[PDB]
Amino acid sequence: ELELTQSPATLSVSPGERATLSCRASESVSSDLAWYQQKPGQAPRLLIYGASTRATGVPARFSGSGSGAEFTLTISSLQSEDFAVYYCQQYNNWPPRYTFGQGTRLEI
Amino acid sequence: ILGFLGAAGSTMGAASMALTVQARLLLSGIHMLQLTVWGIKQLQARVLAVERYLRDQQLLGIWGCSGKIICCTNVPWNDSWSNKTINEIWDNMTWMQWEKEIDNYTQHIYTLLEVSQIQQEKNEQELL
Amino acid sequence: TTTLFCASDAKAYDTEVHNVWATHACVPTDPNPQEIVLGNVTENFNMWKNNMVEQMHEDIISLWDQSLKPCVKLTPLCCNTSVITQACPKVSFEPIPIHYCAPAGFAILKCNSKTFNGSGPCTNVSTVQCTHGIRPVVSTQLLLNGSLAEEEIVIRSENITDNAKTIIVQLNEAVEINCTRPNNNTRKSIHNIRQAHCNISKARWNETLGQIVAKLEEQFPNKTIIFNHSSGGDPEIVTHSFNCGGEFFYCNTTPLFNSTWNNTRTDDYPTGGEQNITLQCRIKQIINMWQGVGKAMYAPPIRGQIRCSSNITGLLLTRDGGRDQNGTETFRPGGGNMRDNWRSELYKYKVVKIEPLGIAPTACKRRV
Amino acid sequence: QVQLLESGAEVKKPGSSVKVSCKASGDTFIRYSFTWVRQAPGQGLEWMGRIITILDVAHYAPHLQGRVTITADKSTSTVYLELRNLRSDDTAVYFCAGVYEGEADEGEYDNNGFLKHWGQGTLVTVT
Amino acid sequence: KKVVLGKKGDTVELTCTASQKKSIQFHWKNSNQIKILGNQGSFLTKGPSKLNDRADSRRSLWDQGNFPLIIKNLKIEDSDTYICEVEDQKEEVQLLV
Ligand SMILES: *[C@@H]1O[C@H](CO)[C@@H](O[C@@H]2O[C@H](CO)[C@@H](O[C@@H]3O[C@H](CO)[C@@H](O)[C@H](O[C@H]4O[C@H](CO)[C@@H](O)[C@H](O)[C@@H]4O[C@H]4O[C@H](CO)[C@@H](O)[C@H](O)[C@@H]4O)[C@@H]3O)[C@H](O)[C@H]2NC(C)=O)[C@H](O)[C@H]1NC(C)=O
Ligand SMILES: *[C@@H]1O[C@H](CO)[C@@H](O[C@@H]2O[C@H](CO)[C@@H](O)[C@H](O)[C@H]2NC(C)=O)[C@H](O)[C@H]1NC(C)=O
Ligand SMILES: *[C@@H]1O[C@H](CO)[C@@H](O[C@@H]2O[C@H](CO)[C@@H](O)[C@H](O)[C@H]2NC(C)=O)[C@H](O)[C@H]1NC(C)=O
Ligand SMILES: *[C@@H]1O[C@H](CO)[C@@H](O[C@@H]2O[C@H](CO)[C@@H](O)[C@H](O)[C@H]2NC(C)=O)[C@H](O)[C@H]1NC(C)=O
Ligand SMILES: *[C@@H]1O[C@H](CO)[C@@H](O[C@@H]2O[C@H](CO)[C@@H](O)[C@H](O)[C@H]2NC(C)=O)[C@H](O)[C@H]1NC(C)=O
Ligand SMILES: *[C@@H]1O[C@H](CO)[C@@H](O[C@@H]2O[C@H](CO)[C@@H](O)[C@H](O)[C@H]2NC(C)=O)[C@H](O)[C@H]1NC(C)=O
Ligand SMILES: *[C@@H]1O[C@H](CO)[C@@H](O[C@@H]2O[C@H](CO)[C@@H](O)[C@H](O)[C@H]2NC(C)=O)[C@H](O)[C@H]1NC(C)=O
Ligand SMILES: *[C@@H]1O[C@H](CO)[C@@H](O[C@@H]2O[C@H](CO)[C@@H](O)[C@H](O)[C@H]2NC(C)=O)[C@H](O)[C@H]1NC(C)=O
Ligand SMILES: *[C@@H]1O[C@H](CO)[C@@H](O[C@@H]2O[C@H](CO)[C@@H](O)[C@H](O)[C@H]2NC(C)=O)[C@H](O)[C@H]1NC(C)=O
Ligand SMILES: *[C@@H]1O[C@H](CO)[C@@H](O)[C@H](O)[C@H]1NC(C)=O
Ligand SMILES: *[C@@H]1O[C@H](CO)[C@@H](O)[C@H](O)[C@H]1NC(C)=O
Ligand SMILES: *[C@@H]1O[C@H](CO)[C@@H](O)[C@H](O)[C@H]1NC(C)=O
Repeated sequence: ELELTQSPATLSVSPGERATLSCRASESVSSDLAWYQQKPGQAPRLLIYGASTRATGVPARFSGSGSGAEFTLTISSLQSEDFAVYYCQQYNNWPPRYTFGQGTRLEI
Repeated sequence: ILGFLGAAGSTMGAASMALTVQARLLLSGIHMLQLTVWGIKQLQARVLAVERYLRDQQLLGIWGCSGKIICCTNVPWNDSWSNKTINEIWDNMTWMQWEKEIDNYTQHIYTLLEVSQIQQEKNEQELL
Repeated sequence: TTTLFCASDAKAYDTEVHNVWATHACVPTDPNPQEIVLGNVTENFNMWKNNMVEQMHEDIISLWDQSLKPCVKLTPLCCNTSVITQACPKVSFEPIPIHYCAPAGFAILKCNSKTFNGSGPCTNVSTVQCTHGIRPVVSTQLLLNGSLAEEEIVIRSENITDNAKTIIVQLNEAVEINCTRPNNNTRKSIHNIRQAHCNISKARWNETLGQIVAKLEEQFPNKTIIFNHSSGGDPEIVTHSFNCGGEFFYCNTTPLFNSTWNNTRTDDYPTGGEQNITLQCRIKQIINMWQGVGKAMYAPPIRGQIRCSSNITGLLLTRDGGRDQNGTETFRPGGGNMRDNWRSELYKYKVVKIEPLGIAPTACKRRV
Repeated sequence: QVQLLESGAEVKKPGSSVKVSCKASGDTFIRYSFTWVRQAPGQGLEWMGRIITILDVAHYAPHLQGRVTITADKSTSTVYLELRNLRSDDTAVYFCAGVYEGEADEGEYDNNGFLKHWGQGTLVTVT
Repeated sequence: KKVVLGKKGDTVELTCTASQKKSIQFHWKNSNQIKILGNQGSFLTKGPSKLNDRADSRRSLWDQGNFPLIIKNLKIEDSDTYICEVEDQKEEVQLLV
């Protein structure tokens, strides 16, 4: 069925650098992606809505795009508070089925 | 075969006269689905009209009227059915109006016609 | 009673709902139907008891269930609730006229009297195999794209004085109503998109209402005619309901019905010179079904431009009790269901069969 | 803007059921749809299911269809998750998340998949 | 007729029935023939009565031939004769508050 394959989840990046994250689908997905930022002990807050829309209260640093089965996220001028586990989720199926991602960590 | 549809609205008397006139003149000699779907439906309509006609022509044998359009009887009018005169009903009424006037007596009459036919057939066979 | 068959000018290649349905449901129309005008024939046509209506109703439901599939369909059953979930593709949806035709051995009588209001003797009767085509439009308050009266607006109430029945007045003139979406206006609410606007010529509306009140005044000669909005009820009745494509629209008709004519004059419109009565409309995802009791949800709106172009051809008006009124009658547009919409279209036709065997007394005797 | 609040922690014997909940507050309950997520150790944000509050309808992940019931109490703005036939495999932090559906009350519900208002997470274990 | 008495702001279930379980159109009217509540196909409609803000009906029972008028928050002024119009027959119940 629909599955989500992410990047290695060990992304070595310095603060101030632009991190690149990815989200690959096993099946085509429309702009039905949600990108989340998980910190230990924290809610996995939504930062990008619908593959590309800032979800509100989200820095411009955090942005992305995509279509079909290939989507990406980049984080410009990465801050230390952004070294979170990122998730990509997909809700394009109906009756609902959610691809909930795997989780990628930025490292240094 | 119901060429009498155009007679609707005429009186019973008038309808009879019209047929006699016509009878004398006739006797004396005086885009593909749109075509084939309807071709079949028109033939079905015409074949059915023939079949109902033949059926009725034989069903009427039970009253001794087989093979006829008009058949005369040996059962009198009882006047309970209707007390109008012959001219009143034949000249001032259409067939539909007439049928409505007596549509609750048809089974009575049909029964009587069957019965008199049976007795007549019996009488002939007894005499022979 | 027999079952009529349908015919339509189906195209069957545009993958539209009505053409797809018609492809297998209906036959081609008759390219050369005949009509026989009868002479001195009077026939009683009772539009309220015309069984053709129920047959039309069943075919339309099948068309809808085979096409506009909701994401969620809720059917109460007595009293639990059964939920059906389906794929929710959008489909093209534009009505095609459908003709009904008699099976072999049957014929349809047509009432050709332009002044006949129904429920009684029609003095001009002709016979056909097929009716004209009727567009299966589903709507409330203002019925759309129907036939027009030959000369005058006609009230066809079963009973003018009952107050539990509709007026279903048909018009002798269509009034265009143009409903459009504010294309490319994308705005979202937070913790809009679903909007449309309908424009009605005010001149046509004014003329139409003046003529309608004149007829209502004839029925109610000592009273003022006042119009109002609904008293409450389900949104499908309170507002005007229609659909185009997969979109279900609800329009606020209040601007059309706040007048009071008495001396055939209201000044309800201040000669506003706007020339347009405009309605505020919304597009909904969760609607009440018209198909018996139940509720259904459809997928969210199409991202581009949506337009509807319709002919107002009649009003499913109702009237208040009137028992406690003094010199005034109140009318309200809220109302209608689907059977009423078809009665307003099928009133002209009746299906009968000839029974060729009859009896009459005469002067002949059979020889025995 | 629902200040979705988490419930307490639980421990059950395997084969047992657990019922947990979240309280929505500060807005109309009916205008938010809710889903449940299970953050099992070492896993991602596993989806359990979804509930629609305007239409009392719910959908579940296939592996949980015979094990999970999601319901709601419209009068207490409470979202509930009931999981049966518990296994050690189900040890996880469980939580709700809300989705805003503007004007759902009037029939304008969108049924979006964007989870913005999250509970805090409650640990459920077995023993 | 049937007579039902309630008190103050409580609720009453007044009923009409049919032998024909087909959701056949019916209406409720007060003693002055003012429409209160009725059915138009699948949809519920209300009349301009004092009860529009109080009246409802069990829609789920319409196909069972049961067409009740349920009035919440009764007012003393609501005491009246209520008339059922179902199919052709009429039935009556008096409501006292
Ligand atoms: C009364 O009768 C009149 C006619 O006699 C009916 O009016 C017709 O209503 C239909 C309703 O759709 C309307 O059809 C549209 O015509 C447009 C003309 O070019 C088409 O372009 C349009 O097709 C698009 O929209 C459809 C909406 O469902 C899609 O299904 C379809 O695939 C097309 O969609 C593409 O384009 C849109 C553009 O925004 C895009 O967003 C989509 O993603 C996709 O790319 C329809 O065919 C007719 O034109 C109307 N006729 C007239 C004269 O206006 C009227 O509705 C009847 N009244 C009632 C109540 O039924
Ligand atoms: C019944 O009404 C029809 C409809 O008008 C009349 O027949 C039509 O009359 C118009 C007049 O211009 C002709 O153009 C049509 O061709 C006629 N139609 C047919 C089928 O003949 C009809 O004559 C009226 N009949 C009666 C008995 O009054
Ligand atoms: C048409 O409407 C009128 C008025 O509503 C009906 O008249 C009422 O009929 C009932 C039958 O018993 C009488 O008790 C009422 O007193 C009548 N009302 C008035 C004002 O006299 C009339 O019966 C309706 N027509 C049909 C066929 O029902
Ligand atoms: C319906 O009529 C209204 C009348 O106001 C139209 O609104 C006007 O549209 C023009 C188009 O450029 C604007 O310049 C005017 O300012 C608008 N008027 C107002 C008061 O805003 C409306 O567009 C019409 N509807 C449609 C579908 O055209
Ligand atoms: C609805 O849209 C149609 C088509 O754009 C309008 O039709 C035009 O109306 C004017 C009025 O005189 C005519 O001159 C034009 O020729 C019509 N256009 C066409 C293509 O025939 C219609 O008026 C609009 N309706 C409303 C209520 O505004
Ligand atoms: C239709 O729109 C009118 C506005 O044009 C709504 O009526 C208004 O309701 C508010 C509520 O307090 C009143 O203050 C306004 O004076 C009302 N305006 C008018 C013109 O009556 C109306 O409720 C809407 N109706 C529907 C069915 O949506
Ligand atoms: C439309 O009907 C409403 C009833 O729903 C009328 O409003 C009432 O008007 C009287 C006049 O004194 C008030 O006492 C009532 O309280 C009003 N009722 C409500 C619910 O507001 C309204 O006036 C009618 N409008 C027209 C144009 O006839
Ligand atoms: C009925 O309602 C409509 C709108 O809800 C009113 O018409 C508009 O009134 C405003 C008031 O300034 C005018 O500017 C508009 O031009 C009017 N519309 C049109 C098309 O002229 C209408 O006056 C109300 N009528 C009554 C009798 O209450
Ligand atoms: C009444 O509403 C109609 C809605 O179409 C107006 O017609 C539009 O007017 C704008 C003005 O620029 C034109 O650009 C549109 O093309 C017109 N629409 C159509 C379909 O032709 C109409 O003008 C309005 N009436 C008045 C007096 O403003
Ligand atoms: C016209 O409508 C009235 C309404 O009561 C009805 O009585 C009358 O008979 C109708 N016309 C005909 C020809 O029946
Ligand atoms: C309707 O148009 C006519 C045209 O002369 C006008 O006299 C009348 O006042 C207008 N409106 C009403 C509601 O009377
Ligand atoms: C409205 O009636 C006119 C009359 O000729 C017709 O041309 C027009 O197409 C009709 N509009 C609709 C929507 O059917």
